[PDB]
Amino acid sequence: WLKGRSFQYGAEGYIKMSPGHWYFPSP
Amino acid sequence: WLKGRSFQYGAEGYIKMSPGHWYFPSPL
Amino acid sequence: WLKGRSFQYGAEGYIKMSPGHWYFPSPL
Amino acid sequence: WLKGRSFQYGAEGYIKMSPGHWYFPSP
Amino acid sequence: WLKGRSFQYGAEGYIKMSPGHWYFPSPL
Amino acid sequence: WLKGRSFQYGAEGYIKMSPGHWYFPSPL
Amino acid sequence: WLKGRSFQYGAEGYIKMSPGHWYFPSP
Amino acid sequence: NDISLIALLAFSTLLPFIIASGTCFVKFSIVFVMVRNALGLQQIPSNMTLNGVALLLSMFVMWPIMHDAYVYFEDEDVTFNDISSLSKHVDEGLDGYRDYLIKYSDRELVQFFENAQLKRQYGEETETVKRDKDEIEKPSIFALLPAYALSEIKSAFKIGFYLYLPFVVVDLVVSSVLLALGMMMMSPVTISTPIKLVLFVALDGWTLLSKGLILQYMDIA
Amino acid sequence: NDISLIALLAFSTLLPFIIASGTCFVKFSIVFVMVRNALGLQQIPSNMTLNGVALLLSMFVMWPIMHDAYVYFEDEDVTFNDISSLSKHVDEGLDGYRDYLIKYSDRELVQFFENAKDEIEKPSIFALLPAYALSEIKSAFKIGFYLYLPFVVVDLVVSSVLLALGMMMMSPVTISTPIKLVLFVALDGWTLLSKGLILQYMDI
Amino acid sequence: IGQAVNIRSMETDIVSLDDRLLQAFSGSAIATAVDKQTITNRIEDPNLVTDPKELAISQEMISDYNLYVSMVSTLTRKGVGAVETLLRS
Amino acid sequence: IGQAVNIRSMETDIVSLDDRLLQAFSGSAIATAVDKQTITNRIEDPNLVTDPKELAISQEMISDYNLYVSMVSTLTRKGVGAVETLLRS
Amino acid sequence: KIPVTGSGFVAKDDSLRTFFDAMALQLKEPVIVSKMAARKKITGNFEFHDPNALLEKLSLQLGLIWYFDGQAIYIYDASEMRNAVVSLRNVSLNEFNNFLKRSGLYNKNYPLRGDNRKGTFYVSGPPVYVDMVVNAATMMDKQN
Amino acid sequence: GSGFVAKDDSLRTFFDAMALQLKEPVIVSKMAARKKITGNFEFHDPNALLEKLSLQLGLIWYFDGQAIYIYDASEMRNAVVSLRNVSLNEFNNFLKRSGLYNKNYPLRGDNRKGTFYVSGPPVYVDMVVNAATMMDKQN
Amino acid sequence: KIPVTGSGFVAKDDSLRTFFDAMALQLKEPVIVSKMAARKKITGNFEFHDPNALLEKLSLQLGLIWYFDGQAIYIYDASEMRNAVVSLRNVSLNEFNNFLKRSGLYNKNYPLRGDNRKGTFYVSGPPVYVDMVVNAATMMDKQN
Repeated sequence: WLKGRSFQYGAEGYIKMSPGHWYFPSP
Repeated sequence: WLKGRSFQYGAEGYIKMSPGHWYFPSPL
Repeated sequence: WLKGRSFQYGAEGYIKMSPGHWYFPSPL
Repeated sequence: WLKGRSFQYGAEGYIKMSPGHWYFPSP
Repeated sequence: WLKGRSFQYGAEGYIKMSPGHWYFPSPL
Repeated sequence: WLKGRSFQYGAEGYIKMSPGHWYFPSPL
Repeated sequence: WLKGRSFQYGAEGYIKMSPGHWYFPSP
Repeated sequence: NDISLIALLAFSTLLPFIIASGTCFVKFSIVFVMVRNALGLQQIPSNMTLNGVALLLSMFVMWPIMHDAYVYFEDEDVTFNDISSLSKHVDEGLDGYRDYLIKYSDRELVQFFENAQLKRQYGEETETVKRDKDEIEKPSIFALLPAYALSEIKSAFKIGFYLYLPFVVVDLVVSSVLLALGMMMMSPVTISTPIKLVLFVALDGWTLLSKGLILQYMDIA
Repeated sequence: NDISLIALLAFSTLLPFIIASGTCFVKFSIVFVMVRNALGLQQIPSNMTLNGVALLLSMFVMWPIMHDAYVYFEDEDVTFNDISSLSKHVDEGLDGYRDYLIKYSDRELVQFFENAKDEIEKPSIFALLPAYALSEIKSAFKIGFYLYLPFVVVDLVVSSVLLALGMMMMSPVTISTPIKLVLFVALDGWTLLSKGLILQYMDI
Repeated sequence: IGQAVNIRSMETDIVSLDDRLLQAFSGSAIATAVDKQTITNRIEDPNLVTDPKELAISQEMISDYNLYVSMVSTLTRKGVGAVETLLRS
Repeated sequence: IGQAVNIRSMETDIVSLDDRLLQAFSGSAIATAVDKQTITNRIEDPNLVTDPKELAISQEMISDYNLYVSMVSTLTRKGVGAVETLLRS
Repeated sequence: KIPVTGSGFVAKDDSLRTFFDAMALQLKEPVIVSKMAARKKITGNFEFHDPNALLEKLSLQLGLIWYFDGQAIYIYDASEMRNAVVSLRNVSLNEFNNFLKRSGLYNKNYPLRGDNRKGTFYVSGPPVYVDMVVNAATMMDKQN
Repeated sequence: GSGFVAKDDSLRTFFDAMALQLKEPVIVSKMAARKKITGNFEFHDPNALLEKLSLQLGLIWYFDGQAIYIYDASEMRNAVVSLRNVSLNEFNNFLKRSGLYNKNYPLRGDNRKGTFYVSGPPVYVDMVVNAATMMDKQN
Repeated sequence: KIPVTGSGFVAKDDSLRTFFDAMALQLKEPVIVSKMAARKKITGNFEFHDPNALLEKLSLQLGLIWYFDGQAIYIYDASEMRNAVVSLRNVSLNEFNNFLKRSGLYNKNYPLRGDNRKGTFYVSGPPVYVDMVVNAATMMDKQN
């Protein structure tokens, strides 16, 4: 999923699928 | 272009990350 | 290495991809 | 008669055959 | 898409309706 | 199930068929 | 390099590659 | 302070002739008359509306340039205390329009007008300026927009030749298949006009040429 | 109220360009000329009396959009204490025009103009008015090819029956133009294309 | 004497065009509507009309309303005439 | 000197736009006829024009009568001017 | 002809105006829904056993505000809530708040926020509530 | 348990589903309704989830007793206002006695003086400005 | 599906608006970045564990100015720094610096340059700091 995407890893992790799109993955 | 090693940058300089599975695809 | 790019070498480094683009790999 | 129609059943019953059309059936 | 069962909804949650012959044509 | 529709599950459920459309089946 | 260019030699040498371009070599 | 309003209203009155010459409306208007002429249609599509559709794209591109003028000139500290700094302020206000003229005008056609204006100014003894001025020196605002408007007429006719080509390839083969028969006394443009209209509506040249012109000034994402 | 007197005048002085570019008058005024060029006529009937009936025909299906903005803007709640709530109120008035434009414009082209779903927010009014006019000129060209097509056949068949005889040096425009318009009056094509042109936007 | 000012202007990049003009229109309509009341209730209040200290202010605000709306009238007239000269051809 | 008002504004269906315009014309010609005969009966009664309080009232009815018919005149003028440019094309 | 054994309303792609008119008999008052709040749609099998408790739950799930002024039930959507702050010269808040209770307009869900003996107070709610509160508080100081 | 499964929702329909677990309606602005969210959320501590999401997406919010207004971060405005005959302390007592005191965006200024600095949501500052300038004219 | 178990933000060509809101939870205030400073881009692996020194280092390496007013963190570029000279008639500079110290709007990075007990001084900084200090020093003279 994270080929060209920017994302934050750690406790509060998410993946920005777009400049205006957030994806919160369930553990 | 960094053959194997990888760093992260915050507030003091550079930190040597642990060896892991995922690598950063490098733009040049 | 860093073929047509300007950089700021030594212990806190960054490559300038464009005039308005900063990239922060390993300390160059 | 009622396929895509909205209607009220019970004591006071009617069938809305359109957004502006009421059908009061005879008992 | 509901396979046989049907409920009605008002003011307290859902109520299991009595089994009859009429079924709701499902938009899905 | 509920192919691409967003829904709010548990004991008081509704499916959003569209940004301006609510559907109230059995509690998903 | 210094065929059609104007430059200053001596202690602090530089080559004006253009009316709006300076080149500072490291000896 | 009061005559700053005179300078504003005098700028206001000369506005649409600046839109007639200075902006890129001259690229859209010419190529839109050319796509009317190449199809053979004379009156339709009623060019009073074709001015409007060509104007709205040019305003749609010109809006970020003209918008910075309002925020720069509605500043409460326009009024300076020196006569040369106040004349400096209108130059650095006009620089965002002026480098736009620099980017889209021709090199040598701009370069010809300074040499032509200087020998009028002083005389023949003024030595000519070459290309090498470009790195430091800026031309005047009244020596740019002639060479700008000629360069944009060159680019609009450059576009207008290309889509004129796929219609005359049709108009020669129809005039040849009619002479393959013995139908010499026949007007071929009345048979050529349907298949000229199909080659533009099946190709849909409006909705890709319109994107092409906005791509010639701005980019997407 | 005094600033609204400007915008009320500013619509009125700009009306013959918005009606020139933002309605179906361009499609009616374009098909009514190529039917003359299809028949091989030049100045008959005019450019004036064809624009007049095209204006009234476009004024039928366009009047209820213009009519609702009156009755919506006559209401007493134009006094608002907030700047942005009045900006919302004038945004809520133009939705009769926006829903008219999105129906006949292309979503990809207006997405292109938007870059330089639609239920939560409507796209801006300047982002789609050329996309509407550029869609109407294309659709009027496409429908213009169709009714052009049967008169080519009468133009060809009499030129072939004259070439079937030896008379090859004979101008067929003096013979086809009689046969051209009887095809248009035995069809009674005038009273029916205005029908389906009205039915293309307004339902029965 | 009570005053208030807001300092930071809202500013961003909208590729949308009409809503900036809607904010310009509402910002002018409200500022011309609040002052027609402020001059009218200054004139119907019979205490303010008698004081020569308050009268010097009262002549000012009728000129500030006068020059403002006349400026927008002449700018728009040249604006709608400029588009007229290109489209009428 | 003892007045009356009517409260019913009836509605008849229009059968066309032509049927709409006949009501809008007849509804406006009555108001412009009545207000001018109101200001004449205000003037021709000479005891109304000698009192200070009724004079600003007649000033208001004057300025409304001028602004009403001037606003319908310029609007109908620009309306038929909008017709002429489209018919010229 | 109409076979369902219960007593309730079946809605198939309604438009929130024909829906609330079906509840306008079990509620004893007519319901008035605005224009922007009539573009949403509802479908499903409903049952109005008690409407004043059903309307509170649907007004929180759909996102809506409503108000009952003794004769009708106005319904707006949540993006139309207007707010305003207004001051009073010679009537206090405790005297103005008894006018609402004695009239029958004191809404306990949208109360009046402010200091107990002052001129200023902060009101917010539906537009039929705001243009009633601002006018009925302004027309009590011109009298005094 | 309850919860919401958002799939490319438009951030107005996401906070409308939380308007039942929160007991008040939520009014999201126009510029703040362009971002999008997707994922599985569980509403069991909403006031702790609203602040954590409002700091990661970038938003400001203000609950005044009747609704929860939600803007984004680029719309925060500010002002400075001078009072002639009332001080800051009893105006803060007006906000504490009324219920409009917001501890995230307090008033910056000297404690018994005329000038102070306000910053917050646009529905907050137009109330504090209009309530402050309507107490000097009453006093 | 997410990589190595440390803490950090991976930036693959962001545009300084989606980057600082990721730092907007470690900073406990929202961050407002201007339009001229939102055209630059950044790429790399970053790690926030004390952000007030990281913002100080990146504001010098990229070229930026910033101001924390107690409720938000405004960020401008260096070409937006404005300055002004204002003269105080009826109050001094030390009695204005006590207002800035007691109000918590005092900033040691951009102090006030001037004589210690006079009326004229010199301010410079971000436009939200200059538009606050000019209007807050003019509105105190009309009080005195």
